[PDB]
Amino acid sequence: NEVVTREYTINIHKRIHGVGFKKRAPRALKEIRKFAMKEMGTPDVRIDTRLNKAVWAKGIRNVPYRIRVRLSRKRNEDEDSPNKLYTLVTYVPVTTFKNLQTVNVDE
Amino acid sequence: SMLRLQKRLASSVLRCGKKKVWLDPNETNEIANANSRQQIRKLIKDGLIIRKPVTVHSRARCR
Amino acid sequence: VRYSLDPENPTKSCKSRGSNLRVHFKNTRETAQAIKGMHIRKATKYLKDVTLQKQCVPFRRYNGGVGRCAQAKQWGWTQGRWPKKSAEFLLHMLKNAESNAELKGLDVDSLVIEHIQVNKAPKMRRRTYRAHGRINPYMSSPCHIEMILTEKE
Amino acid sequence: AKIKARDLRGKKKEELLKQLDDLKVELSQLRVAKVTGGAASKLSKIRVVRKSIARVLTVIN
Amino acid sequence: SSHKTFRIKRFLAKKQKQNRPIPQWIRMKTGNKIRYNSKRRHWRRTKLGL
Amino acid sequence: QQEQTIAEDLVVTKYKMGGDIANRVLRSLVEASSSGVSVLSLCEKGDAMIMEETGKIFKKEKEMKKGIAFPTSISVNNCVCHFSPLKSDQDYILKEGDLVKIDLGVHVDGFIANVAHTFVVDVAQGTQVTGRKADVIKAAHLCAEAALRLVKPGNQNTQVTEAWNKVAHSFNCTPIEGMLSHQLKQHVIDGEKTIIQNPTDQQKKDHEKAEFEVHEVYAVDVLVSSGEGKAKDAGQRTTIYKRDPSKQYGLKMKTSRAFFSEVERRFDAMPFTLRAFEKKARMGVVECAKHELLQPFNVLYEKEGEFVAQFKFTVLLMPNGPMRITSGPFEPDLYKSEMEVQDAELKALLQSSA
Amino acid sequence: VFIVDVKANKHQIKQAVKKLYDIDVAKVNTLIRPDGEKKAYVRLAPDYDALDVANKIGII
RNA sequence: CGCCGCAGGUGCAGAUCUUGGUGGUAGUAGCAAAUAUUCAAACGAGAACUUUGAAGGCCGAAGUGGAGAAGGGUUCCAUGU
Ligand SMILES: [Mg+2]
Ligand SMILES: [Mg+2]
Ligand SMILES: [Mg+2]
Ligand SMILES: [Mg+2]
Ligand SMILES: [Mg+2]
Ligand SMILES: [Mg+2]
Ligand SMILES: [Mg+2]
Ligand SMILES: [Mg+2]
Ligand SMILES: [Mg+2]
Ligand SMILES: [Mg+2]
Ligand SMILES: [Mg+2]
Ligand SMILES: [Mg+2]
Ligand SMILES: [Mg+2]
Repeated sequence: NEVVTREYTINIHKRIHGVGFKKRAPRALKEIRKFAMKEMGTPDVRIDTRLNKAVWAKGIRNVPYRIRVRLSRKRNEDEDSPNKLYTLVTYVPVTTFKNLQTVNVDE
Repeated sequence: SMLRLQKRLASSVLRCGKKKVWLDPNETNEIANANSRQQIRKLIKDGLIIRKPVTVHSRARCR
Repeated sequence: VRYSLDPENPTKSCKSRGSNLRVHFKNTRETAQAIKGMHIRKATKYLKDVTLQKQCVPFRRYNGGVGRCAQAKQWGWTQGRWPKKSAEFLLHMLKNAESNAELKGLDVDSLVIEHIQVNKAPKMRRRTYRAHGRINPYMSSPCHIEMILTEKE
Repeated sequence: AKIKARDLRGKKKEELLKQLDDLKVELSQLRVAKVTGGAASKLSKIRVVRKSIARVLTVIN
Repeated sequence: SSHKTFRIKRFLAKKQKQNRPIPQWIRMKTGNKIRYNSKRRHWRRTKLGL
Repeated sequence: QQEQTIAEDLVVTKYKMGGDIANRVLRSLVEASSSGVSVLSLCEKGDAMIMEETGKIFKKEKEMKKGIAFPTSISVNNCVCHFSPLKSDQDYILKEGDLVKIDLGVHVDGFIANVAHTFVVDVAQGTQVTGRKADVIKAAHLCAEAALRLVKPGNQNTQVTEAWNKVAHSFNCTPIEGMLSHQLKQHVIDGEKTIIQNPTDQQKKDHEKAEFEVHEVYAVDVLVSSGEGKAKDAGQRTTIYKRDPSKQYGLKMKTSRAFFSEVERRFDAMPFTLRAFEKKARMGVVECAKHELLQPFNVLYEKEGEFVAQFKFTVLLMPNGPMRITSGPFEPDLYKSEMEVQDAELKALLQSSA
Repeated sequence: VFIVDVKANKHQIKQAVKKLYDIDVAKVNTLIRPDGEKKAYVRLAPDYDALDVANKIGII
């Protein structure tokens, strides 16, 4: 199917290692978008504003190490665009990241 | 579309700064028609233009 | 108007032209040399890839200081780039030529770029300010472009 | 319809000044019409009334 | 400045009134030879004499 | 999708009602106008009857807006149309032997029946009207018959204009340059589908090409002068305005705002006259029309001493033959011309009644 | 609101308006515009309606 | 324009010559002083840069704030391109 939705956790720390202070949160958002593209195969990725807020919660350089997100591949059947599907990535608040799998979620 | 005039007028009418003027992001077409301070007042009554509260600076730590 | 290199017979050919286009003449000359002789569909795909930085144009004559890239190896060259503005201007001219072919009633699935030429347009004057109270030019280098497509299959 | 200098010279000061006053109120009305849009006929009448005022004043002087 | 004399204000008014483009019907006249107002003055580029 | 067309019998019946009511008002007006009358009185009277009769009709439904679709407009020997003076304006007194042009429209449920007719006032019993004016009215009525016969799905809108030019040249006159007829639908008097009369290059290149369609109303207008066909303005007040529901602007004056609200309440989209208000209306209208909130209908004047005629009537287009709902009282016995139709095709279309 | 001669003072403007419009005025405010023309705001007496006066003048 | 005479402001590679135009350099140097941006949406052919909203920051009242003098002179304000 292609209206799937899954929950992942992203190692922002691993993808952000080595980046200078004033570019860490912007690079974390670029890395989240790249992760969504690699996972769902759709160029059009919409970052949720709540997820952006979560990335920027601790400032520009002290980005959280892990972020639990949910990727929902949806249909772009609302306009004429080259991309038929888009992936909307939202924020999933968790208390701990231990033993957290990639899980298929229901609608 | 472009609401620079409306933000200026609302700041003047509400007697705050443009920092505190909140224009409804969804009623953009309705706000864009307001080319007068009386229309700004009408939008303020209707709640499409809202004066945001002062950013909190607490003196509890000092006390 | 007077093109250079009139076609062998102007029944299976179509023409497109542009004057005083604000693109760099050197970049556009290299891009035009890249797409010269291509089939029209291949040239459109190539120009879109140049815009996406998936294929490069090789800078053969105007290559002073131009960097190296892996995609220049498709050509017999070392220095290549991805002129986005030149690719877009040439894509627009190609679409205009294809519409002209539609108007002339000659089928566009067989069109091949048989002639393409980039000339220097009159320069445009702007100003820059230098160290000791001095003024230097800041010229633009626009270009005329002309192209002739021909059926061959 | 226009006034001429040759048929103004037989008239006296009172009616010459009356003619001048009529032309002046006409010119003021024409200027009002000029600023409120008006029409091409009323815009072209401005020069005619101005020359008539000049003609009457020349005869008086 | 805000404080100005009547003569200065009137001079500025004349320089204001003559800083406008040519009427478009001028170029349709017989033997015109005029294309655009070459005496245009921008406030930031060229400063007035006074 | 929710528009109402002639597919419904109720729509049919109230169109017939609009035609009958416009016809009876015009029939009263043509008799009431005589020598030594005032156009202000005529306009007031034409509105006065229409108001009471539209109020009494459909007394069981008091939710719909019905009444004037086009104000009473009189044009006498020097005006083209859109003429309706206020009380403050100098009135026009009807002399002997004047030909006058009447325009008046009614609306029911937003649907329009709008009719214009030119006739001569104070015609003696047994006399003949003779002159250069005797051909222009007759040519306008021949245009009326031509339009009635030729209005049909499949006949292009560029054919009626050439037929009218042909009959005008056959009568050695010409229509006023640049006049528009329209396709009339619910709550619309200025529809996109336009018919053009005596065009030139600019109006022809700005005009559209279209094919007549089924289940629609037309207001086909013939408006022909006996001189050159050119008109301008003579510095007289514009009295007819219509609210344009497309564009909006924030009115900054209380008088203009109250005037615009009253216009929305009474004449929401239909043309009105400033007589229906005055002191504050004349001030509100300038601010309203500055920002294109009201389309004006300016008074157009021909040359002094010229004669111009007009006919117009809403024709519905049904699949098996169009019908006329508003007709003017024009008789060939009391009105002849010194020249007739010299075109075989024009004879063929005029001799065939609908 | 009128455009007046730049050489006319408030007394002259008041008397001119009174004479050539048959109205009584309360006060005259005066400025000179950036283009050089003098502008006069003539307030009318309470018993005169400036709307009606503007209608008779023809500037509505 | 040729021929017979007449008369010159009569022949250019240079003068760090005069004026005008054009090259290589060269798609090069460079667009690095004052911490910093990001997400979504709207308008739009087109958005790193416009507008709105959300977030993260800065000026930190000797301000990147609010008002004036001198000077400028319409830059002010709407609408449109
Ligand atoms: Mg180099
Ligand atoms: Mg380098
Ligand atoms: Mg510099
Ligand atoms: Mg300097
Ligand atoms: Mg300066
Ligand atoms: Mg003063
Ligand atoms: Mg010499
Ligand atoms: Mg030399
Ligand atoms: Mg030498
Ligand atoms: Mg470089
Ligand atoms: Mg740099
Ligand atoms: Mg700080
Ligand atoms: Mg300050």
